[PDB]
Amino acid sequence: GIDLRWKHVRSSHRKAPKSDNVYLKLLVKLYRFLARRTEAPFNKVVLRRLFMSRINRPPVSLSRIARNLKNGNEKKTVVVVATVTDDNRLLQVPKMEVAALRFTAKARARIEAAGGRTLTLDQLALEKPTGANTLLLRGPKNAREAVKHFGFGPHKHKKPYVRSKGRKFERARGRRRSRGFKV
Amino acid sequence: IPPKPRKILQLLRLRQINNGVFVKVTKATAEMIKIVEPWVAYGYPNLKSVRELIYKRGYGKVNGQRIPLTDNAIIEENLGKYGIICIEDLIHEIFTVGPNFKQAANFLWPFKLSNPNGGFRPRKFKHFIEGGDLGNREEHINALIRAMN
Amino acid sequence: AFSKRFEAKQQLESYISRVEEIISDPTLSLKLKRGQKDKIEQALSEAMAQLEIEDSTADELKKKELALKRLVTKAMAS
Amino acid sequence: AIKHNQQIPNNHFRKHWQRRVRCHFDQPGKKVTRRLARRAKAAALAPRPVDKL
Amino acid sequence: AKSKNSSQHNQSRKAHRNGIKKPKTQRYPSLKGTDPKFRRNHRHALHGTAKALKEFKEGKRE
Amino acid sequence: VNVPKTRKTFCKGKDCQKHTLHKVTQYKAGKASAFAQGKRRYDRKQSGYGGQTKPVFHKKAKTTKKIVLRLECSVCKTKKQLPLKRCKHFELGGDKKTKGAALV
Amino acid sequence: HAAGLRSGTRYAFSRGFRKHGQIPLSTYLRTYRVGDIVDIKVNGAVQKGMPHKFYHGKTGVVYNVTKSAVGVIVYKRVKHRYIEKRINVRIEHVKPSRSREDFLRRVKENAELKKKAKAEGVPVQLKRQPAMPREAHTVSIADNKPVTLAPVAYETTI
RNA sequence: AGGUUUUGCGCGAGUGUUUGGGUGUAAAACCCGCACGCGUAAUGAAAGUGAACGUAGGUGAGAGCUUCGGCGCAUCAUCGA
RNA sequence: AGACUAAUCGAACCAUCUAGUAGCUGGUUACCGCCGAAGUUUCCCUCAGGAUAGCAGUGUCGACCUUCAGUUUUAUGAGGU
RNA sequence: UUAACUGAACGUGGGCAUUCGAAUGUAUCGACACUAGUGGGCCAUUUUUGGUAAGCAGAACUGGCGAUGCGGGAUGAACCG
RNA sequence: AGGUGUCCUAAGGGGGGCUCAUGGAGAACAGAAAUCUCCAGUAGAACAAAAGGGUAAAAGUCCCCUUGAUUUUGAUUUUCAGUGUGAAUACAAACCAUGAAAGUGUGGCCUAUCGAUCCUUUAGUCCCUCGAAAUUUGAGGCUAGAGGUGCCAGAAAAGUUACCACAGGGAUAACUGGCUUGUGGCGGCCAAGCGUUCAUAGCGACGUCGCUUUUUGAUCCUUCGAUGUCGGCUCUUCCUAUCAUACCGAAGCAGAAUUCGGUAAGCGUUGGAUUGUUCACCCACUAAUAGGGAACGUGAGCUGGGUUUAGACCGUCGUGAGACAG
Ligand SMILES: [Mg+2]
Ligand SMILES: [Mg+2]
Ligand SMILES: [Mg+2]
Ligand SMILES: [Mg+2]
Ligand SMILES: [Mg+2]
Ligand SMILES: [Mg+2]
Ligand SMILES: [Mg+2]
Ligand SMILES: [Mg+2]
Ligand SMILES: [Mg+2]
Ligand SMILES: [Mg+2]
Ligand SMILES: [Mg+2]
Ligand SMILES: [Mg+2]
Ligand SMILES: [Mg+2]
Ligand SMILES: [Mg+2]
Ligand SMILES: [Mg+2]
Ligand SMILES: [Mg+2]
Ligand SMILES: [Mg+2]
Ligand SMILES: [Mg+2]
Ligand SMILES: [Mg+2]
Ligand SMILES: [Mg+2]
Ligand SMILES: [Mg+2]
Ligand SMILES: [Mg+2]
Ligand SMILES: [Mg+2]
Ligand SMILES: [Mg+2]
Ligand SMILES: [Mg+2]
Ligand SMILES: [Mg+2]
Ligand SMILES: [Mg+2]
Ligand SMILES: [Mg+2]
Ligand SMILES: [Mg+2]
Ligand SMILES: [Mg+2]
Ligand SMILES: [Mg+2]
Ligand SMILES: [Mg+2]
Ligand SMILES: [Mg+2]
Ligand SMILES: [Mg+2]
Ligand SMILES: [Mg+2]
Ligand SMILES: [Mg+2]
Ligand SMILES: [Mg+2]
Ligand SMILES: [Mg+2]
Ligand SMILES: [Mg+2]
Ligand SMILES: [Mg+2]
Ligand SMILES: [Mg+2]
Ligand SMILES: [Mg+2]
Ligand SMILES: [Mg+2]
Ligand SMILES: [Mg+2]
Ligand SMILES: [Mg+2]
Ligand SMILES: [Mg+2]
Ligand SMILES: [Mg+2]
Ligand SMILES: [Mg+2]
Ligand SMILES: [Mg+2]
Ligand SMILES: [Mg+2]
Ligand SMILES: [Mg+2]
Ligand SMILES: [Mg+2]
Ligand SMILES: [Mg+2]
Ligand SMILES: [Mg+2]
Ligand SMILES: [Mg+2]
Ligand SMILES: [Mg+2]
Ligand SMILES: [Mg+2]
Ligand SMILES: [Mg+2]
Ligand SMILES: [Mg+2]
Ligand SMILES: [Mg+2]
Ligand SMILES: [Mg+2]
Ligand SMILES: [Mg+2]
Ligand SMILES: [Mg+2]
Ligand SMILES: [Mg+2]
Ligand SMILES: [Mg+2]
Ligand SMILES: [Mg+2]
Ligand SMILES: [Mg+2]
Ligand SMILES: [Mg+2]
Ligand SMILES: [Mg+2]
Ligand SMILES: [Mg+2]
Ligand SMILES: [Mg+2]
Ligand SMILES: [Mg+2]
Ligand SMILES: [Mg+2]
Ligand SMILES: [Mg+2]
Ligand SMILES: [Mg+2]
Ligand SMILES: [Mg+2]
Ligand SMILES: [Mg+2]
Ligand SMILES: [Mg+2]
Ligand SMILES: [Mg+2]
Ligand SMILES: [Mg+2]
Ligand SMILES: [Mg+2]
Ligand SMILES: [Mg+2]
Ligand SMILES: [Mg+2]
Ligand SMILES: [Mg+2]
Ligand SMILES: [Zn+2]
Repeated sequence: GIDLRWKHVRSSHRKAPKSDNVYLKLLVKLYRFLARRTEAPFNKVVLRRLFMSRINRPPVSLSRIARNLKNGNEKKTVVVVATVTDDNRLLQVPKMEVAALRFTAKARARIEAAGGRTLTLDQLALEKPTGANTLLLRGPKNAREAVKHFGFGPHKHKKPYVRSKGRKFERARGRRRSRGFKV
Repeated sequence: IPPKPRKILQLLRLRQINNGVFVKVTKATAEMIKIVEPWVAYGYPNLKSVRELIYKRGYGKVNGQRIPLTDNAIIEENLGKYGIICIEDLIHEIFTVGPNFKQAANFLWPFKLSNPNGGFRPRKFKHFIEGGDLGNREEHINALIRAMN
Repeated sequence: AFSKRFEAKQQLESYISRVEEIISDPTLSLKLKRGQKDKIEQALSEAMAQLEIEDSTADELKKKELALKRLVTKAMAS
Repeated sequence: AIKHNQQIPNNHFRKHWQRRVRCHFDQPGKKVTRRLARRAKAAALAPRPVDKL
Repeated sequence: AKSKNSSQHNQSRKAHRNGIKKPKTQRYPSLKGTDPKFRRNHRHALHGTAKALKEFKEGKRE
Repeated sequence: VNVPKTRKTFCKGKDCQKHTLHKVTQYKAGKASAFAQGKRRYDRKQSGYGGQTKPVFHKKAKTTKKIVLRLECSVCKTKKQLPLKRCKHFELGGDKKTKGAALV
Repeated sequence: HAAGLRSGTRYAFSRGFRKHGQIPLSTYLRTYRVGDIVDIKVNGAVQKGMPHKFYHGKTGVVYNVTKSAVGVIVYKRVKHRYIEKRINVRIEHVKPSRSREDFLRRVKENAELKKKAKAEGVPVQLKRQPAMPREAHTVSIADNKPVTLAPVAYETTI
């Protein structure tokens, strides 16, 4: 006997992508070599984000990029391991160069129209193997419809599952002191 | 085993039968040992016993792994910053309680000993005074180490 | 209701006459203090009133039966 | 019998619904029939347009 | 028929199975329950002190 | 239990908004109307064959009721309602008790 | 079997022997600020702003101050998790606590004692340590001759 | 048939050809568009009204980047508009 | 005599509605590997049954955060066996 | 808030590491999502209630059987290892 | 061991003067006990009620003025899922009460005294809708109370079956077996006294220690997809706490007849009247007519009188169907 609390405990994070895209398999091979034989911490972070599922790689927008292109960051390279989306509100698009997993049709057109350049994760490794002069970005993880229903309960101000919304669907008892109590 | 004495044995790194560790006696640790009386036997080592244990059963914790110590390069790589570079320094630090005793003792993996050669007493779960084997026996623990080592 | 109320009316009258014997004899009153004496007669005053009134029901009459008994029995016992 | 956080169900399946089910396996067969009827009608009205103003 | 009434035999072991979790303390506690009169004035106080420190670049230089 | 015929308390009138003398009167429920929506629906449910269609209460346990006082402002004729506790004998405007004049 | 608000408090809330009567008046002259460490001790005479019997003896942190009461934060242990509780207590029940005074005394002493050494230039060994085993010494038997003892025979007292 | 969370895939402020029409080597495959569904704006019983003081804010932590001074994603707490 | 009415009677026999409902008995089909329970809280015409919290598994993300603990020591409070 | 720039909370600037201020361990850090079985329990040391008593009925802290073989008690779910 | 479905315009709120229960010594009628005066008096009194806590220039008592038992909504504590109901604590914004003033007051000194959805009814603003457009009736909405569920988180509800049915339960009774031995039965220890005299020939009060499972209780572990449930007849064997027989020891044993004890289960222990009886009670014989076990031995061994299906009669009970260890 050995009197241990835990035994044969597995890891908690993905160690390989669950997707079977052939091109993505090549991209993992490249960065798996780079991370092993380079001291730059930028390579290790990029490798893990390639494994993540779609809900853990939310899209980023052109507006969110322009937000972080201020206060002395107008000359750096934006790297986004996700999709990049055009924003209809932004009327004037600044000049930037972006390395992203994929672009929408309109986002690619508007970036190069202003005088920018659209890169690729493989071309990024060819130009900046150590990731110098780069900034990483993420999308809003919690900006999803399904997250609003998480942890429903009294005094929590969450969203309920209703087949429709109106005065006939819930409200009533338990939502106003005029009928019993409130939550 | 009751829940409180079990937790103390976990903090002393004694999770298996016939294990052994070095501890320096203070008021903070003397009370911990007195709680787990009917589970352990302890005493005062001499120069030979500490010397034999390190040479024959000496293993070191390196990156969370049990690496047998057979070359001086292993000891220096992990205890060099405290001034210990050889296996004679490790023995000196343990035997004469030194300023860096805590790091030296925690480096050693808990010792694993075999059953004693001559056997125990007729009933080995009384106190040493009554005629058993568990408890404090002062210098008489050297004889027990010879058999179990 | 006519029978149930009428039954409780007699029992309440019986105990009021019953307790008058204890307070009247000199033997029991000799060792019993005034402070206990005047509290019994104070409780007896409003007991007389509700017999005259007609709105009293079985619940009200029965409640004061045990209330009067509980008060007097504490003095005699101790 | 609700057991967890669910949406309250309303499935109108308590009559004998199985007696009235209308599968559509004749979607392509019917289309061929209409095209045969249109060109037959157009042949009868040789120089005239098929429709009306 | 009759059955056991109540028990507490295995509750302590169940609770300690994956720890008794103490909520984490943190630098800025909430101001829920504090009396409103001090709460109203504290709002005006912080509004001014931000403006004054903002003017530190073209102004008071305290 | 007796309460005074008059008392002065807060009045929520549009122009009073202060303490003012009030008259005290007991509250009495009105007659049930014959054209309310609840009554009109109930009448239709009972027509034709089928019998009794809604429950009839039988197991009563309470012996008393809560007393509600209806007040009236002496200026703006505004009214208020104040509930009381449960009591058996209630009357308002009775004579006050006397202290120290015990006699049988 | 009943569960009232004050059930089982026959001896907890009672005043002691020869301690009934007037409340010492220095209680109302104390002052409190948020973040102070106070401990609760219920006084039987005052019947307003009296906390539940669970908090009689616990220690908490002030979080609100009002005209005649303070708000205290204490941690309650429901089965398998802790919960934060906020209670309102009249000042007749609270009292400043000496739990933290040893720490506050030691930090002031450490700062000044370290300052003088840095000017002088000697290590201090300031942090505390548990009791250590005794050291060697000598005991003389001059005019302290030992006396011999022995067990005593059985004897009947009564 | 209708819900819900998780995995893979396409397009992305949009998305869905197939009720239907054109066509065919004919129950396959390929092509076309007007409407419509869900999403892009909430809140009240209702008449109704309808989202920028600030580089889309202030403070404490934050991976990574950096001219070494600093700039600070996601998310957590807190005070405001 | 609850007797008899085709070996059937305290309500005949034949087909259909009908695969009538069951909080109750019985059964429920190849192999290997890793983790591993509960008979307890609150409510119910509830006590052979359900919902709710707990104990359990799997999928992960945030940092590798130096944070943590069924423990001892030192200082200081509460209790009525 | 005070007779009062006297206080109160939140702040700008500055000073204090040569040693971030008890022991031991860290073979297991924090947060979230979805869901299975269970809700008849029984035995023993110490404390203990009703009963003449029971292999009887009812509780508190902890360890066990149920869900578990192996070596001793000849045999024997719970005892010793 | 006890308590609650109430009671109160003050028994609620503010202020002020005074000190209680009881005891000692005194005064016309006057006494154990009426009213008056002085001294002592830590609560031994009083505070609506059950019990516990709390209170002395008061929280008790008398006197003076009053209605914070009011208006608008939020946060917190106890039971707890940190849901509801009940009750409770601390502030904020208004309007008042009391006092010279600081201050105190959001019902009763603290711990119990109570109630959803739907429907009905009253108060409030002068507000929203009746969908082709106006004006008055009527109806419907929004905010706060009341009418009630005591099985009190809240269905609308009388019996019988001995003519009976189905799904299940040894989670639950009626019989054996098992643990226990209170009651039942049987046996010891101490020695006040009885026995003419003399505690112990033969007995034994007041107390106290055990054994047995042929009495009856207590428990509900094994059997409800079944272990055939009273008694007698018949037949075998075992136990000893010995009725007779063999051989002996004691006496208040002269003989005869009896009484107490030991080794001993080898051998015997009956025929009839009444009752279904087990149990019992009389007649007669005899060396003697002892007590028990074996699934309360023994139904594919018998018998079927009793109990315990369906037919029928009486008495008491029930309006009735029907009930009764009559
Ligand atoms: Mg092994
Ligand atoms: Mg309503
Ligand atoms: Mg050998
Ligand atoms: Mg041995
Ligand atoms: Mg149970
Ligand atoms: Mg267990
Ligand atoms: Mg009306
Ligand atoms: Mg209505
Ligand atoms: Mg009609
Ligand atoms: Mg009808
Ligand atoms: Mg009709
Ligand atoms: Mg209790
Ligand atoms: Mg106390
Ligand atoms: Mg589906
Ligand atoms: Mg569209
Ligand atoms: Mg609208
Ligand atoms: Mg960093
Ligand atoms: Mg018949
Ligand atoms: Mg036939
Ligand atoms: Mg026939
Ligand atoms: Mg028929
Ligand atoms: Mg049929
Ligand atoms: Mg079927
Ligand atoms: Mg069937
Ligand atoms: Mg396995
Ligand atoms: Mg395992
Ligand atoms: Mg039951
Ligand atoms: Mg079962
Ligand atoms: Mg888990
Ligand atoms: Mg005591
Ligand atoms: Mg006690
Ligand atoms: Mg249950
Ligand atoms: Mg469940
Ligand atoms: Mg059971
Ligand atoms: Mg079950
Ligand atoms: Mg057993
Ligand atoms: Mg038990
Ligand atoms: Mg049992
Ligand atoms: Mg085992
Ligand atoms: Mg074995
Ligand atoms: Mg044995
Ligand atoms: Mg009782
Ligand atoms: Mg008053
Ligand atoms: Mg007063
Ligand atoms: Mg006064
Ligand atoms: Mg007292
Ligand atoms: Mg409870
Ligand atoms: Mg709550
Ligand atoms: Mg509550
Ligand atoms: Mg006030
Ligand atoms: Mg009072
Ligand atoms: Mg109060
Ligand atoms: Mg109501
Ligand atoms: Mg209703
Ligand atoms: Mg109109
Ligand atoms: Mg119309
Ligand atoms: Mg009603
Ligand atoms: Mg209930
Ligand atoms: Mg229903
Ligand atoms: Mg059983
Ligand atoms: Mg016996
Ligand atoms: Mg004599
Ligand atoms: Mg004798
Ligand atoms: Mg006797
Ligand atoms: Mg028996
Ligand atoms: Mg049985
Ligand atoms: Mg059976
Ligand atoms: Mg069988
Ligand atoms: Mg048989
Ligand atoms: Mg016979
Ligand atoms: Mg014999
Ligand atoms: Mg004999
Ligand atoms: Mg024989
Ligand atoms: Mg015969
Ligand atoms: Mg027997
Ligand atoms: Mg038999
Ligand atoms: Mg037979
Ligand atoms: Mg028989
Ligand atoms: Mg047989
Ligand atoms: Mg017969
Ligand atoms: Mg019959
Ligand atoms: Mg028949
Ligand atoms: Mg009759
Ligand atoms: Mg009969
Ligand atoms: Zn008015």
